[PDB]
Amino acid sequence: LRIIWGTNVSIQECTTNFRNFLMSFKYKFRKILDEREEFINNTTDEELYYIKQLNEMRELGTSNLNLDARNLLAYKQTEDLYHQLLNYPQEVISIMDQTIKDCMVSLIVDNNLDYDLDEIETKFYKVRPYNVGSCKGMRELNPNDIDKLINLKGLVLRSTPVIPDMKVAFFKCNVCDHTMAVEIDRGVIQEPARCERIDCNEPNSMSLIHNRCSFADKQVIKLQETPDFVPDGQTPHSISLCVYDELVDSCRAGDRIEVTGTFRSIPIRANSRQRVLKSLYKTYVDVVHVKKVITDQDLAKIREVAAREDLYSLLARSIAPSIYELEDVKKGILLQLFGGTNKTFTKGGRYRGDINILLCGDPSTSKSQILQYVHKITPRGVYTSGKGSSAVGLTAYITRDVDTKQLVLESGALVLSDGGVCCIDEFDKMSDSTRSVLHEVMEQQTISIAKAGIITTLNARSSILASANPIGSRYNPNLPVTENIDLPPPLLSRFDLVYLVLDKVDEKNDRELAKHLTNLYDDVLPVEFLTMYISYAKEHIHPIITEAAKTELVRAYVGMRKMGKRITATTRQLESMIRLAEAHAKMKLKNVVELEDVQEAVRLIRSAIKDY
Amino acid sequence: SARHSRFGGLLSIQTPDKTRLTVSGSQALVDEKIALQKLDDSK
Amino acid sequence: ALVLADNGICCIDEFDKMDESDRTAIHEVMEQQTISISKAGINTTLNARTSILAAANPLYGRYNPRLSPLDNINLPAALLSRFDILFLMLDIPSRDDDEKLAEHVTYVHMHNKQPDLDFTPVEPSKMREYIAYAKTKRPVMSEAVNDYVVQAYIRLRQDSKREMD
DNA sequence: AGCAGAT
DNA sequence: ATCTGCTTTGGGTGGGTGGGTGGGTTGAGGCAATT
Ligand SMILES: Nc1ncnc2c1ncn2[C@@H]1O[C@H](COP(=O)(O)OP(=O)(O)OP(=O)(O)O)[C@@H](O)[C@H]1O
Ligand SMILES: [Mg+2]
Ligand SMILES: [Zn+2]
Repeated sequence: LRIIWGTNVSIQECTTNFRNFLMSFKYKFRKILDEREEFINNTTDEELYYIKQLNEMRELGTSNLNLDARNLLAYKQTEDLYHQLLNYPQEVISIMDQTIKDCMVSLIVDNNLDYDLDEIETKFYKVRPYNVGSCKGMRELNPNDIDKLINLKGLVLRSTPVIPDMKVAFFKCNVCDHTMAVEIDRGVIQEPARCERIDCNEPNSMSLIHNRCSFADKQVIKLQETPDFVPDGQTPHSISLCVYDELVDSCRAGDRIEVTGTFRSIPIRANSRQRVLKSLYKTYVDVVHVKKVITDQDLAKIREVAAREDLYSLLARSIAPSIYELEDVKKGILLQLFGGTNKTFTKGGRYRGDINILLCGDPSTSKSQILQYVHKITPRGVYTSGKGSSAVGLTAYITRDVDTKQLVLESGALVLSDGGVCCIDEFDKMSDSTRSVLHEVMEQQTISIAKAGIITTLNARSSILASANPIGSRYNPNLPVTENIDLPPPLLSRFDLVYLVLDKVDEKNDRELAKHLTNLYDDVLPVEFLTMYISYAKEHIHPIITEAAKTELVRAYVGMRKMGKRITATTRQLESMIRLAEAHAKMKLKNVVELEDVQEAVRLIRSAIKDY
Repeated sequence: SARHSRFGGLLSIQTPDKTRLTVSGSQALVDEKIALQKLDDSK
Repeated sequence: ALVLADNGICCIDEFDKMDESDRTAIHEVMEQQTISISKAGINTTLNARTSILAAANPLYGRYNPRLSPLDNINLPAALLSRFDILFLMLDIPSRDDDEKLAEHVTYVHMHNKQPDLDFTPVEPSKMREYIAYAKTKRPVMSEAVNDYVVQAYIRLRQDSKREMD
């Protein structure tokens, strides 16, 4: 008879109980348990749940079964099983795993299906319980909880590289070349004193072939508690975790996760020579479950919105609803998000499809708001402020890993914005070296670093949406834009659009703005739909120019040159106009650039040249 | 064993007479022939 | 120290002297109300909805009437604008006021107690509990008050433009 | 003092 | 089964032909680059 050590509960009864639970169970039991019986339907609740879950798992070939604890309390049989799971998690999880495998094989055996049985026999099967009681606190873990299932909510802080954990040792003889694999128990190798071969019984002739053993994946994570659990505001404590097999690399640094595991404790050796152990035991958590806290229909909805006659103003309004009366700026930013076509050229250089916009004006107006909105919308991008230590940094820089004491090349904000929008909030205050790397990016669209023995180039195909403020307390219309902005002419000449949003004091304008602001205390689109639409268009559509567009572009450029001797427009404006027309075509999901696209692009560029 | 080596499942097998022996391993937790094989091999 | 002040008022003395790093930190706090750390050793982001109470001295060490306030203040104009209320306290010699201050300080030095007797100060505990009670509350505003504040805003903007002239 | 080796 | 023998913690009562990706981390002083 098999009995768990220190208890009086049979393993056979546990196995049969859980098998009965799995083969026969319905969600209606859970619904009645939670006092939600009136919500019971007639098809899903009356159909076997875990049998369906096993069938689908077999169809998909997966093995891990996510189990909810309450369902054990829902079935009369399994109350004791639930309590035992909460008190003796290891053995209970073991019997659960074997019962899962046994029922999996029994299903095929009974249903005489054509599915291969050898493949099923080869698989290790597992269960991942979760929601096993009110989550406790890292500061409330007393010794009473050692070897017991607990729930912890905390913020990931770090995760070590995968550790190879040994399962089966491999030994080879030096006089007969006979090999046999010996399992491992609690980290001790039961290495033989002589070959198992009768013919060659030579003693103490075993060697460990390290690369022929069997290993399993292990990883150590560090966890820190949530802010709301801090009683006064002191430094949050830290607990260490251990994740094995498919939970390895299941969470990235900085994530909020809820972890279910067994609170274990292990002795620590005093030194790496003897067997003496410190009286203080070190704790950790053995995790068994972790939680983190386009379709044809989507395509059809996208076509439906695209067919709308008033699409342009709709997207413009939806970009930043809370801002008031900045239609031109919103339209320009909407064009920037989509981005113009990118050209891969043979016999010629690469031509960038990005759009760079500078939002410069008085401090009163709303400019950081628009950058925050754009960051939210952008499928890829960063937020940064020049001369800001908080920001990661605009340029790739060589550093030393404090955790591992190694040199690592870390990419800056510009490189991490590849294919996206990098919003720089404070463009005015910038280091000269930062303004050099920015020039190299906006010109060559790559960052080259040749220090610390490394010579490498990093792609930085990212748009830029910066903001600027005047030197004084307000913008002086009399002086030119260059004098007020305090930026080199070489630098503010590269932006495709420059927007002068000025807070001129007008009775009507102030009245309207105050009314809007106080009221804050034409449909609009959700941010998720907007970002998905933008990503779809940016990944699939690639508009092309046509003869009519070619005529209108040439004519508009010539007209913009003839206005002036003073040079009104330069060849830069032609590239800006073509990029803006391409972006406007992208927004309509059109594969061609019509007269309307080029005409819209000129209207925005000419207006931008206008007050700027 | 599906779980790692340090999972730590302990067993108590009952002899025909009222004495309990201790075995370690999930396979033992499930099976009895494996338990007896481990008993013999651990000598 | 800023972390301890999260969701509370921060008491910063000698604000003008402060280094550019801390100035950028507070600039971030006011705009975003967030504490961000970007280091290889650790990467932890904490929200900070905390108020700032600053004390500073003019550029030359004393206020100069000839120079306007802006020039007297070393701090960026944007930082001054972001402040909800900016108080400028000056030390003007005067026979009566000087005599009153001297009598007050000197009585405090001789007797070790407050000199005033016209009114009795309220107990600190009562004031603290009332402040907490007020923090617990939540008022509301109507449309008529909205119109009144809007009118006040246009009046203030016109006056401020005229003054800025 | 615990553990690693030669008679 | 008994007798013989080396080495710690971590630290200068082992050292710099073992080094600093094996840990002992502030304080002062010189140098290039930044100003
Ligand atoms: N539609 C709007 N027009 C003008 N000002 C606005 C509008 N909406 C909000 N604001 C004001 O702008 C503030 C947000 O803008 P923000 O303070 O970032 O200004 P900025 O010009 O980007 O920079 P700075 O920080 O130097 O003032 C809001 O707090 C509100 O006071
Ligand atoms: Mg701003
Ligand atoms: Zn052999």
